[PDB]
Order: sequence, then C-alpha cells, then structure tokens
Amino acid sequence: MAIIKREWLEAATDAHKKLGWKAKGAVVSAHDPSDTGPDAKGYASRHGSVVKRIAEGLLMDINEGADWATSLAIEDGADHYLWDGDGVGAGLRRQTTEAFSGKKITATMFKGSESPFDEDAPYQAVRTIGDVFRNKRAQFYYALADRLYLTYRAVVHGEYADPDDMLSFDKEAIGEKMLEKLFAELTQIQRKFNNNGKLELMTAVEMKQKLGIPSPNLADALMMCMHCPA
Ligand SMILES: [Mg+2]
Ligand SMILES: [Mg+2]
Repeated sequence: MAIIKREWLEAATDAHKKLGWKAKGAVVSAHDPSDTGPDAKGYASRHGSVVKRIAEGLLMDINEGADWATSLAIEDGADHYLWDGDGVGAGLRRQTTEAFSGKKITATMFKGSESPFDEDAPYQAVRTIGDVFRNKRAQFYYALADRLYLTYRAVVHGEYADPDDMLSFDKEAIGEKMLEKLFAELTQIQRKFNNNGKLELMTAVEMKQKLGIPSPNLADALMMCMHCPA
C-alpha cells in the first residue's frame, strides 16, 4: 500500500546532476507544525524541480516553530510559503504574514482534508481530478510520487521526461542525514481503502495507532511544497 518506492528516491538523489539540468522556477517552501503543538516539526524547500532544504524543528512550541519555518523561507528566498492549517496550525496566518511583512512571499494555508485543487479539471497521466483523489493530501502526495517515478524512469531506464515534471534531491545542499530521515518517512506513506473508489492516504493518526509510525512531518512538508499557489 506504500505509494513511494525507495529506489525512486535513490534515483532522484542528484538526478539533476545525473541528467544534466538545473533548477528553474519559483522557490516554494512549506512547513508542517506537527500534530500536537510541541513535537517535531518539518520544513521543506525547492527551487523548481530541485529540493534544496529539508529541516526538522525540535523543542519548539507552535509559535516558535512558525518563526523558525518562516525565517527559513526568508533565508531560502521563497516566493511561496505553505503550512498545514488543518490542525494545530489553523491559527498561524497572522504570525506568518507578520513574518513576511515587506517581502514578496505569499502565504497559503494548506488543508489536506479539502477536496482537490482544480477538481473539475480532467485527470491527466470524462474522469476529473476530483474523481481520482479524495482530497488535497492525496492529490499532492501523488504529485510527489508521480514526479519521483518519472525521475526514476529517466535516471534508471533512460526514458526522457521534462525536468519540470521530475524531482531531484540536491544531496549536498540538503545533507545526507536529513535526506535519509526524509526518505524513511516517505516510504511509510500509505494508501487506504476508500468506499468511493478514490485515492486516499492513511492519516498520521492512523499511521501511529495502526502501525506505530511517528508523524511524518518532513514528508508532509515536502508534499505541501508540490502545490505552487499562483
Ligand atoms: Mg500536519
Ligand atoms: Mg503532518
């Protein structure tokens, strides 16, 4: 039921170097403020299709966490910042917008439980996005999975893909230790049964209680980065 293969992640490591392309596009950053306020938090940032930072935020309350993540977004030259507002982070917009005052950084609250973005559009790669994905959490985790798989096929099978549809991990920028932590979380993200035939993922609470796996905040942070707001 896992949606991402470890082999894809290994292939995607330095894929831009292996295949000879450079990051192009906006810088997108996202923050997972943890489930519960004080536990481990996540941040991820990419420049176009190249992931450049994966960071954990430790021993912080919810407000310290948002200060940390928004400061990283500033350091990373983000054009767009997202954060998970479906839970304990639902009240962070004022602090977030204060942090970005005077800077050209958009702030978007991500709510994974919402219906998918652009849900009446045709599904690509009479069936619409909303017919395929239950919600944004599924939509954007599969956006990630699709990028990774296409990257794997390009790197390992020599099948051309547009870099804009791929995802590379800049290992030197991110650091080996944090990259490994991210990967160990990403391979735990799992599909669950859905009674309307839609793609749906296990929630963090389910992952915890059913399988004993801790909240995948780095994975979630990266997933949210897949949505570029505008
Ligand atoms: Mg969350
Ligand atoms: Mg989370």
